[PDB]
Amino acid sequence: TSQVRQNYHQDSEAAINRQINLELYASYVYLSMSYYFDRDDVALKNFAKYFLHQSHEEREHAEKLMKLQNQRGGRIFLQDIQKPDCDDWESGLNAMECALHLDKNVNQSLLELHKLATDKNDPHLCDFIETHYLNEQVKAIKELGDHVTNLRKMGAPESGLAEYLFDKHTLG
Amino acid sequence: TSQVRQNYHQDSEAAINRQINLELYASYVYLSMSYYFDRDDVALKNFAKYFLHQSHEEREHAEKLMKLQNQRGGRIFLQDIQKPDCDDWESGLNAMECALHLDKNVNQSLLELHKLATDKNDPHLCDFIETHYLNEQVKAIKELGDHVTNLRKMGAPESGLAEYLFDKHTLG
Amino acid sequence: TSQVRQNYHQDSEAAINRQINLELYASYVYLSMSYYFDRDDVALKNFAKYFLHQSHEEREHAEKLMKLQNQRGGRIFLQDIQKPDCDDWESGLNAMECALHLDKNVNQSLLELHKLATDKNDPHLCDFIETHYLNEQVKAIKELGDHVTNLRKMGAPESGLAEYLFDKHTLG
Amino acid sequence: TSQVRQNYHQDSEAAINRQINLELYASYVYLSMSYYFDRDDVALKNFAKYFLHQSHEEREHAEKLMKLQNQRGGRIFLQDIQKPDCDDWESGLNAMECALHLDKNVNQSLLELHKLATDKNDPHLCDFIETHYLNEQVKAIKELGDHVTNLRKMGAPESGLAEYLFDKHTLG
Amino acid sequence: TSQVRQNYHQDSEAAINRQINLELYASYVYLSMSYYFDRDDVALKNFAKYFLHQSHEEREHAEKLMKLQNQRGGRIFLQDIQKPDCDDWESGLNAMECALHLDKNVNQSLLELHKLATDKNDPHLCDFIETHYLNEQVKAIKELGDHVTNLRKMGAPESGLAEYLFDKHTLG
Amino acid sequence: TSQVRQNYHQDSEAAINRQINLELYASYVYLSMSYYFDRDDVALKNFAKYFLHQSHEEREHAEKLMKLQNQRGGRIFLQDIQKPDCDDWESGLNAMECALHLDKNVNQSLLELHKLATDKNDPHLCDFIETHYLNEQVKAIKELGDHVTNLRKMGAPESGLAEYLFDKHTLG
Ligand SMILES: [Ca+2]
Ligand SMILES: [Ca+2]
Ligand SMILES: [Zn+2]
Ligand SMILES: [Zn+2]
Ligand SMILES: [Zn+2]
Ligand SMILES: [Zn+2]
Ligand SMILES: [Zn+2]
Ligand SMILES: [Zn+2]
Ligand SMILES: [Zn+2]
Ligand SMILES: [Zn+2]
Ligand SMILES: [Zn+2]
Ligand SMILES: [Zn+2]
Ligand SMILES: [Zn+2]
Ligand SMILES: [Zn+2]
Ligand SMILES: [Zn+2]
Ligand SMILES: [Zn+2]
Ligand SMILES: [Zn+2]
Ligand SMILES: [Zn+2]
Ligand SMILES: [Zn+2]
Ligand SMILES: [Zn+2]
Ligand SMILES: [Zn+2]
Ligand SMILES: [Zn+2]
Ligand SMILES: [Zn+2]
Ligand SMILES: [Zn+2]
Ligand SMILES: [Zn+2]
Ligand SMILES: [Zn+2]
Ligand SMILES: [Zn+2]
Ligand SMILES: [Zn+2]
Ligand SMILES: [Zn+2]
Ligand SMILES: [Zn+2]
Ligand SMILES: [Zn+2]
Ligand SMILES: [Zn+2]
Ligand SMILES: [Zn+2]
Ligand SMILES: [Zn+2]
Ligand SMILES: [Zn+2]
Ligand SMILES: [Zn+2]
Ligand SMILES: [Zn+2]
Ligand SMILES: [Zn+2]
Ligand SMILES: [Zn+2]
Repeated sequence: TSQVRQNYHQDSEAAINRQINLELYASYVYLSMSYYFDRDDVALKNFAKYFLHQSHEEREHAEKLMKLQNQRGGRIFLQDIQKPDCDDWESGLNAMECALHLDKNVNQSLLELHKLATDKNDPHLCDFIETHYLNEQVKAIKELGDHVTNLRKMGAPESGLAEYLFDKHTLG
Repeated sequence: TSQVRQNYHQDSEAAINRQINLELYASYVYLSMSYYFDRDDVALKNFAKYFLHQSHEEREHAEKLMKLQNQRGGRIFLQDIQKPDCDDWESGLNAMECALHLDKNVNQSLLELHKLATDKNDPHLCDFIETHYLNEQVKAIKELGDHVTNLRKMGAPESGLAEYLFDKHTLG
Repeated sequence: TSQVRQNYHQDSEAAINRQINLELYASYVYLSMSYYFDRDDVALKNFAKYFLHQSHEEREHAEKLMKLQNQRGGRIFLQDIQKPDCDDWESGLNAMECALHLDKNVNQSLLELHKLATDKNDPHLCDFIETHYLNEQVKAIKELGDHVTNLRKMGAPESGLAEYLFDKHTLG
Repeated sequence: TSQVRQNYHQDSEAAINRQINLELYASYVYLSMSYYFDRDDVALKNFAKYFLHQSHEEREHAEKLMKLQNQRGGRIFLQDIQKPDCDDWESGLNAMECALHLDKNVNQSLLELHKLATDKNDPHLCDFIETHYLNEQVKAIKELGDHVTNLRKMGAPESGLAEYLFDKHTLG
Repeated sequence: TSQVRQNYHQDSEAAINRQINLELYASYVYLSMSYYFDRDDVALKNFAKYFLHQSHEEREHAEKLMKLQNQRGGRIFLQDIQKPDCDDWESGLNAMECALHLDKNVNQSLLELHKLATDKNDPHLCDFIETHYLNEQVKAIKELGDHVTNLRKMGAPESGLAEYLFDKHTLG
Repeated sequence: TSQVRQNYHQDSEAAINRQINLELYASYVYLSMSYYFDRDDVALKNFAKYFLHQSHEEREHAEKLMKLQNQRGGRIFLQDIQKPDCDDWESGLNAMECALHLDKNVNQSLLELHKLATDKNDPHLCDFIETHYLNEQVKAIKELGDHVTNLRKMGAPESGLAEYLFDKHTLG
């Protein structure tokens, strides 16, 4: 036991390690999606830049959780970062839909981490999750839903015109 | 009777109080319309910003009428601000059409206030309505008609492409 | 059900809609109080500016709750904004006392919204209420109590000298 | 009972008064430690400046809790500030170890204040403790542990070379 | 005995330790007085800021005496800082009167420290007390007497108008 | 087959996909090493920053290879990123030694990619590997060897003084 460890349940330490993996995984999904749109037969550069930015943000969230684990005197245990479910993401709309589903899955996990923070009477961890994770996750989910809606209303994915215009006018 | 009251008919005082309510009401309609377009399943951010700006302008018109009531020595009597007729505004085109109908209704009321100013030989009130209300109301009505026309010519509301492009290129 | 809705109880959605109305109502009370002090037979311009600023802040709080409702995938349902209880606010001291009572009522409602957030295990909503509402409400309540106390210690409301000097030296 | 008091348990008011004392006490410990290192026979000026800065920060935390007590309508009751346990702090390493133990004791007390905030359904107090106290306390504890570790790894306290170099390279 | 100790009587070392405590005590009195005026039922913000500034100055005087003790090779021995005599300071005038009585008590003690400096033929200590303490103490005493006089001439404490105006026009 | 694919062997496409994985893996090793040194019981902040910078650089090298794969009309196939061999890196010296061994392994793989570029008469790929990878890999290897040597000459790992001073004077 760390000299700094105080009020930090073994279960919370483990939950943080699982969330770190999940953030790295989301980072990897977004990186895959980014370079899918960089393919010559897809060629949507702002979709590509958009998901590359999300990939970097996720990796930074993983790092912030690593920082928190060490601040509390927990021990970081890293796991493999699983390859994404898809190599080929089909369309702008489908990738945005997958991103939305991914981000709701990460949120659910973050909500479970918070419930555990409650259960274990760990208000530091509760504020950490609340301040740095829950609202950003809600804003990202809202933004991704906004994007899915526009793309669908614009006629994506059948309309490659729709995705091209959304790439320029929303993601540019 | 106020120490400042001069040439200010009881009927005009009451008409100003009704116009104040009507401006607050228009402010409320535009606020409702604004956040309709901020929904994740509508997601037209410039329609949302556009109507939020109109909402603020109406509230400021209400305040200017309150100022005028007190300048003339009338007494402000406020009434409930009725909720808008719709919670769901359907489309960009429909909201613009509703706004146009709303603004022509506010104008009619302002014209009636002016007729009453004439009837009561109140040139201060007549100039107030003329300078600060009638031309702005005419410009807003013209702008809203311009918008309705474009949206219709672009294929709105069936074309969600049309509303999306109008949101970017006119309201952005 | 919204594509973005996650961990958002029906009861919380409804509580947010009631809080939106209550913020618009507070905005309306402060607007009424503002223009009361703008009357020629009251004539306290800094009391008027003070309450006009509070009116604008409340309206902005309503808007932020509307934003939150949409972020979480709830549906905004607006209600009439009731006219304030008074048309005539009597004095600086009485208006400040009414404001203090109003702000403690809004706070109670916000505390109930937070209890419901707890009950429903909704930490996003809990942080929202905590970060953006509870402390500002506490600071406003403290400021209003500070004002009521000074006015009373200065001899308000019997002393119109007291209100005049407080208008200049505190609210100016 | 204060005109501003709302949702503020007698037990919470008393807990805040105990935390105020504990912050003033920590301020006093750090001040004592500061001037120990300013002695001619110790002479570690950056250890001295470091603890003087911590002393000032604690006093500022006490003041912020006093502010909070008054904001909520509680009544401040001050107690003697006890002299620190030691007049002579032995070494850089020992003072850092004592500081770490002190800061974990203050944290435990802050965690108990938060539990009480939970028990009493006082979310304003809960956010106050969370935002302004719990994370700063965690960062300070982490920093102090980092320092203790370096000093020990460097051969402190037997090595006066170690403390001298740490004073220059970490605390300078 | 310190390698730097020269011409420094045991009695002077002890007198400095008693003066350090007395400065910390004055700091504590002024802090208590400060937050008394920050109460919602007192609400004199410039009285509060005024005494907070005095509290900080006293603490800095304590620190300067600690510095001097170490410069001369004396050993700092800290004692409890006693809680102030009052929790409730009654009025602006009464707090200023208490401050004046406090500052004359600190001065008397400083004069006794100087007499002892004379008795012990310690001109360094004599100049220290003279340059850094005696004139500042005289100016503070004069300022506090000036304040007490104005407040009394203005009708304080019965006139809460008087304290309110003095707070704005002298302490602001 | 891509419309842009020219002179790009199936074996080279696959080799690029293996190198992408290996760069992501190196990024992960360096991230693990970074947060090891951020632990309270290790506490070498410049070792931590150093390896965090290397982690970011590797991830950027992976991204540049993804870019190249798409430029040539190859198809990106991502694989799991394996967790590093160690959770606990022991010391500054040991981590630097592991980094050096890692970087020589990545280099060997890059040399094999280049041999394959030669074998397949792919001069674009050969220049890519040469310009953007081989010299940077050589400089990194040289720098890591320089670090290992200093740490060993300084008495690391037995001397925690040595690692502490190297952290300040070389990595700071
Ligand atoms: Ca919070
Ligand atoms: Ca002199
Ligand atoms: Zn994330
Ligand atoms: Zn990073
Ligand atoms: Zn796998
Ligand atoms: Zn995310
Ligand atoms: Zn919490
Ligand atoms: Zn929580
Ligand atoms: Zn209008
Ligand atoms: Zn306004
Ligand atoms: Zn109605
Ligand atoms: Zn209008
Ligand atoms: Zn006219
Ligand atoms: Zn006319
Ligand atoms: Zn509000
Ligand atoms: Zn607004
Ligand atoms: Zn009504
Ligand atoms: Zn309010
Ligand atoms: Zn919470
Ligand atoms: Zn809560
Ligand atoms: Zn503290
Ligand atoms: Zn301070
Ligand atoms: Zn004691
Ligand atoms: Zn502390
Ligand atoms: Zn809470
Ligand atoms: Zn809490
Ligand atoms: Zn050095
Ligand atoms: Zn003093
Ligand atoms: Zn100081
Ligand atoms: Zn005592
Ligand atoms: Zn003094
Ligand atoms: Zn002398
Ligand atoms: Zn002398
Ligand atoms: Zn590399
Ligand atoms: Zn990148
Ligand atoms: Zn594995
Ligand atoms: Zn490398
Ligand atoms: Zn070549
Ligand atoms: Zn070659």
